[PDB]
Amino acid sequence: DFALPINFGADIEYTTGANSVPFEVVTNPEQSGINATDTKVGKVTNQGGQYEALTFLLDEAIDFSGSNKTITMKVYSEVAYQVLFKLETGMNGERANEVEVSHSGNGWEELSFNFNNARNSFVQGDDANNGQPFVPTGQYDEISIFLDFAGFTAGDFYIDDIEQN
Ligand SMILES: OC[C@H]1O[C@@H](O[C@@H]2[C@@H](O)[C@H](O[C@@H]3[C@@H](O)[C@H](O)O[C@H](CO)[C@H]3O)O[C@H](CO)[C@H]2O)[C@H](O)[C@@H](O)[C@@H]1O
Repeated sequence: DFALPINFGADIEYTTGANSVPFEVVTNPEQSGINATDTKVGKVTNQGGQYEALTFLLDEAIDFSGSNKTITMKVYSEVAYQVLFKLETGMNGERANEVEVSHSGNGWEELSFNFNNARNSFVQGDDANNGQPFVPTGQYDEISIFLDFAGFTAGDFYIDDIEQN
């Protein structure tokens, strides 16, 4: 039931990782622009940790064996920063990989993470491969969303409609 596509507030039994930043499903406080029909959204509370992530353990792995390698997600920010969508190590040990895009800071933005242009996630002692291009082809059950990737911005942000296409 906690599988893509994720639209929060449908009595979703979400599962977060041990080190996840606070997350909770809240009535949409910005029923505005691109997300005006959404009545419930995900409230992400950054604490100002440099690489702090919202981490979900999915009931069903995302399958990247096909040509549908693009994850889209609505994100609300009034601050311009980088957003990272990260696949942690897959079900079969598939390499952790990520796409970094910009949020222009204009409230609700549809961000597009095309894993055709993914790179190897930082792993300690893997200098040769860290940040090298990579296209996932495997099954990934653990996803990590970084608001203000590599920055220290703290505060409440909103997230909804994580989908594969
Ligand atoms: O990539 C440049 C930079 O990367 C740093 O490594 C971070 C990882 O530490 C981070 O790991 C996440 C945790 O910080 C978070 O709290 O939990 C989740 C899962 O439990 C982790 O994925 O992930 C990001 C993105 O892949 C990495 O960049 C290096 O430590 C640093 O030396 C390097 O400069």
